[PDB]
Amino acid sequence: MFNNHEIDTILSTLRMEADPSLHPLFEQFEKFYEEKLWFQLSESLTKFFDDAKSTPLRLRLYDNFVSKFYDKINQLSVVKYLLASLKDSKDFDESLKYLDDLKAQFQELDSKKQRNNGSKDHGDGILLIDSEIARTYLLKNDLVKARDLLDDLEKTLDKKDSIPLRITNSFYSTNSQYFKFKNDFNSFYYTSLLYLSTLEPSTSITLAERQQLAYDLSISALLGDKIYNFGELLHHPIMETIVNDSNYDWLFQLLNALTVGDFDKFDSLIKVQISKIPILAQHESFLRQKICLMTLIETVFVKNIRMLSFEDISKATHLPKDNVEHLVMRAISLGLLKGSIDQVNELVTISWVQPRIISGDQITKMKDRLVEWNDQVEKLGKKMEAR
Amino acid sequence: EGKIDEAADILCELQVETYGSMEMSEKIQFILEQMELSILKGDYSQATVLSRKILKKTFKNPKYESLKLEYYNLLVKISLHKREYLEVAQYLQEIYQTDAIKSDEAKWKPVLSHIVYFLVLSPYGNLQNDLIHKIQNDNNLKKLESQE
Repeated sequence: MFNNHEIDTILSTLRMEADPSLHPLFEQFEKFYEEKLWFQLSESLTKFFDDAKSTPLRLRLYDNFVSKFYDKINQLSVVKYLLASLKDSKDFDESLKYLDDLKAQFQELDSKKQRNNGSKDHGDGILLIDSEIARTYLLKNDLVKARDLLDDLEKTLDKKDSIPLRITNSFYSTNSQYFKFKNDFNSFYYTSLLYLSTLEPSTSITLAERQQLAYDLSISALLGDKIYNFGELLHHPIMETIVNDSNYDWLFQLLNALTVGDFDKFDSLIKVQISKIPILAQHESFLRQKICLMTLIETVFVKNIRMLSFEDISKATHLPKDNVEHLVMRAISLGLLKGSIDQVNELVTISWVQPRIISGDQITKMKDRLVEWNDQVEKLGKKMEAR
Repeated sequence: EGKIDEAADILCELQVETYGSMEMSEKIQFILEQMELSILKGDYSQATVLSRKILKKTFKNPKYESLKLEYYNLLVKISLHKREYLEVAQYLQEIYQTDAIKSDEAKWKPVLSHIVYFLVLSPYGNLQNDLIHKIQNDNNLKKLESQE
């Protein structure tokens, strides 16, 4: 419609009297193509608000505005949307060209102040620009080169670092794609979870970004066994910033399956995409032992009891003793168990390894314990006081 | 002619007499002939001592990868006869560093596989811990992945 022209004039005029970045015919094209409230990009503060409801194409049109830009509003603002636009429009060949066009020390430092990176808010070009070259090559091309790019993103991250969330979230997003490709699903599950916690306060709070990241979280948790169980999924959202159904149904069923330990409930939850993958099934047994083990141990623990039999663990898993013998032996190897198995006693004497976290039940019990300890100590104290 | 014993002896007097360290390029060639002669003779020891001295000297000087590799190629033939797998791992570990900078990664990634692989043969390795950590030990090639 006519909002491109209306906003852009009033703001251009109001600041410096000569309209400093606005020019009449650029406006004519953007009006002609669109018919919406938002325009594919705009200029200054208006550009932030106004993003495409279709595809940014007017990125080449914008570059003219970029030479003019600085006088009106600062230079640091430019990369925030324009490099992000290139990533959105899915043109590989042009995305690569512009990072070289703009580059570093040619328009990105004359006398301006450097903060680096600009996923959200804004900073200086350089550390943003590095993240974009590395992202477009990683998807496109060889794995071996995609790693070398990851290393370069890593050395730059360490050198220069900032107090906003923007840098951290950029490091996380770039690396995650690589893991997704690999059969190293366990590492992917660690990575995606870190990104989740950074993401929700600030930086990329668009629903799209939550929805893709959540889907990756669910697939990876099932493939992995890398970090605890389904407590991590409760605390952070992948089914209540977004849909509770359509491949997040699988989560609620995963919770029922782990406690119960039914193989059939594991079989039914998985649908063809997640299931085909060779990786998951082994790692299903690992998650089941860890959860079951945590439940028996809490129960017995009330002073210092940590003795649980073969019979308790065999029962829990729903596997005979011999399968369990081999299975625990694999699980201790990893160090998910730091007890020890005495074969001919038929008792497992366990030295704590459990995380013990997420409280509601545990606090009531803790409170009871804190009080008891305080009494025990108090008597000791009394005796000293006496002589 | 087949005068192994006589060639080895004439070489032994020469290298010490000519050179303390004045010219390496010439010294190294003479040393190379000795090493070859030493394997055949069964006299394991004289070569081992010579290889160790020359290696230190070259590393300290301007470095050249080629020179080194030539010491090593001879050494392993002696090492098979004895059988110290630990010994080959170490000697190869220091040449891995020279390979790192100089030489392309097609030579390099098999060398990495080879050092960890000597350490499999022997019981334990202190040395192995250092190698397993590297990030080029768990990507790339088939052979690297199989080894990790």
